[PDB]
Amino acid sequence: EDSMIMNQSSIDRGLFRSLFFRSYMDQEKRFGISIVEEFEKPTRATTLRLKHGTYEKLDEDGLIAPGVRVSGDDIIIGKTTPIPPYHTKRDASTPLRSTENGIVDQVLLTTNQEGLKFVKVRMRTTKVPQIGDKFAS
Amino acid sequence: DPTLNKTVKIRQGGYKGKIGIVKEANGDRFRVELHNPNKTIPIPCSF
Amino acid sequence: GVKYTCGACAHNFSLNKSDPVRCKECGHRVIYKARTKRMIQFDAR
Amino acid sequence: MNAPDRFELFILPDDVPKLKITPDSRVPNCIIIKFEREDHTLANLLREELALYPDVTFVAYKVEHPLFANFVMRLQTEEGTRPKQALERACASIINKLKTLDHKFNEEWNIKN
Amino acid sequence: EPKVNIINAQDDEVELMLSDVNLSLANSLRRTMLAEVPTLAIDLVEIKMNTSVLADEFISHRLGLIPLVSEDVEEMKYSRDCTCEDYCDECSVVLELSARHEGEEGTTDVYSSSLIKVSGPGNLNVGEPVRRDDYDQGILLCKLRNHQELNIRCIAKKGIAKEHAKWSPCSAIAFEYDPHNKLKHTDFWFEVDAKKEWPDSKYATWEEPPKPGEVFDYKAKPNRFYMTVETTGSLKANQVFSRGIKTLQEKLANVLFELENSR
Amino acid sequence: MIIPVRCFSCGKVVGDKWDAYLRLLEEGKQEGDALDELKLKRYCCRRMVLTHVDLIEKFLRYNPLE
Amino acid sequence: LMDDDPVLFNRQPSLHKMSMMAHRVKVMPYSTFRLNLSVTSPYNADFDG
RNA sequence: UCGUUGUUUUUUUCUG
Ligand SMILES: [Mg+2]
Ligand SMILES: [Zn+2]
Ligand SMILES: [Zn+2]
Ligand SMILES: [Zn+2]
Repeated sequence: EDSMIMNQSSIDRGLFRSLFFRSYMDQEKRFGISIVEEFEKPTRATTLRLKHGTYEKLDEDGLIAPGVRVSGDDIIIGKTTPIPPYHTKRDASTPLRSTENGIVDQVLLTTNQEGLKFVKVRMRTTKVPQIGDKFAS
Repeated sequence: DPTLNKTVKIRQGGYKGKIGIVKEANGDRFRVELHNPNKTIPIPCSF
Repeated sequence: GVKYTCGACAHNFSLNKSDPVRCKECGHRVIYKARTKRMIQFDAR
Repeated sequence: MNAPDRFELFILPDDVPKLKITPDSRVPNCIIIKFEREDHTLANLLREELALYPDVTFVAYKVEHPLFANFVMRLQTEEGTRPKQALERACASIINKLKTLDHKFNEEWNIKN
Repeated sequence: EPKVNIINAQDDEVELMLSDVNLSLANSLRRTMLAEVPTLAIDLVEIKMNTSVLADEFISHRLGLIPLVSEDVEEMKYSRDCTCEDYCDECSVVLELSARHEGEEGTTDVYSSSLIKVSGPGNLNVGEPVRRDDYDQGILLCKLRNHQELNIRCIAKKGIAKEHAKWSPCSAIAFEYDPHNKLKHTDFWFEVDAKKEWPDSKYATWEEPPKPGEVFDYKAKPNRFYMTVETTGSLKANQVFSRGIKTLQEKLANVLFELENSR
Repeated sequence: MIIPVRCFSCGKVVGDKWDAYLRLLEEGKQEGDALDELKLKRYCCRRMVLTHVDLIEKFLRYNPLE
Repeated sequence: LMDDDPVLFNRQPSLHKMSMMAHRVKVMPYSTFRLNLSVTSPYNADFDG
């Protein structure tokens, strides 16, 4: 009933094996001339409502360096928004999708149209053909 | 246990000689994700 | 202390999170974080 | 994600024996062998040998499910011999056959080169 | 009783005739050769630095597949069960490669040859990547342009093809018997006739054709198999043959030991 | 993208044969002849040398980041 | 969810009451539900995705 | 020191 048996050794030799690229986009948001949003690693004491994941892979500058490994529920970007009135900072992180895993490949950092810091993260991983996949002649 | 989130290797078992990082350390059984595949595995604190 | 790289000149440098985000040598406006020093492994499978 | 490890196919875990034997009550002098970490490569070879013996009444096996690497072998010899004796006899005979084949092939290759 | 008759031999391949043995025996031999003949291949790649246009996993995979001279691998213990914390030099071999293109032009071609054994349980003849000839550069690993560098530190281990196809020493094992179908194990699909549409096997000469008036024989059994063997070069064909035989023998010995020890 | 290492189907090494295949091609020999001289009989392999598209050289044409 | 547990099982759209029955669970590896080829008929289902 | 929360609204191209 339109289901097909594929040689396992063909897979092991890399048959139909494929790459996979995912990009995450974020930027600083200016909530005021004196009030803006910053990229950085938050501290539990100085911030509230932190994500259940872990931030350890974050750098001191608020980003994650390429060539490191990531996984689901892993905070790849640390952004903190000032709380409108210490302990006046709230998270604005960009956790990786809980159902995806890969290796951080290339981080792009620049300024948006408005001069605010502008970031992009591209994770990559390989998708091994397996049971349940789809193929068609 | 303040010894979490530090890279750890394995010495005995089926995954001997593989790198990894502790994820959960409830006690007596560490779940360290493997860097080579996209999987996590448990292993006691002795290995 | 964080290493960086440009997209045209490709000359490394670093920032202290305070310098405006531009290339120090050719003034370009695009930069990438350089590869980390930690080790990478693969099953080669 | 839910893929089974490739090293689990042949490295038998300690808690489970390589081979498990059971009796078959429905008929006399019949046993059921539960193998582990094996496939047709061994089962078929053993079956072909055991079928040739005269004192073996019923020899059979089946790879229950390919996603699990093990097979079960049903063997019943006539009352004269207990099945286990026939099994070990077959194993020894096959080992001897293989040794003879190796000797002959070594000779042939040596003269060939 | 079993007989062998090698027809054409060579370092990488063998075309032999094996007769007077159960079809099960020959087929199990083929399977064991294809599957359970331990050899040595790369099993951990650490990229200390890469700048090529190829994903790290891509290069790791390509490395995994390169054939290694695994002649004495029989003498290397399984890293899984080796007692040493981490990997000793007796449960693993370490290969290192680092090639870099320089100059604004041209394109370097990192070849398998560039791999260089660093350690290994010497003087065991294992680890060196296989080469067709003296000058054969070997496999093509990657291409590098200006200002592109590659630094990897591979690892190899002894594993069976069951775990992964990279440990397979046999390329393709031909197999056949009764080229004239005298046993009638097959019925030949045909539009007009079975003979004038079906090409004959290349061994048709080696056996007499069935006579026209001959009657079917029902007690006849397959008796002659015409199996060819090839290897990647990681092991000599004859060594592969002997090693598969040894593996089958010792597995059966293990089974017998378990049976007797059940009591 | 780059010539494969082994023939998915069987396993015979083919990767190293790409350069020789090209070389034989430049001097006018038809593809069938080139494959024959390389001793590629089982078409399970021949399909690869015959029908590989080389893309890495296209990738190189981009000035590297570094 | 251990072996032998009874679990409902449905396919959308569920035209007629045979379009959803209760099966017995048997945990297996890999990431696809598996069925006996016969019981597709009522589900009007095929393994093409 | 357990605890521990993450948008709507449309439109779109898709799957059976
Ligand atoms: Mg359908
Ligand atoms: Zn620049
Ligand atoms: Zn060791
Ligand atoms: Zn092939």
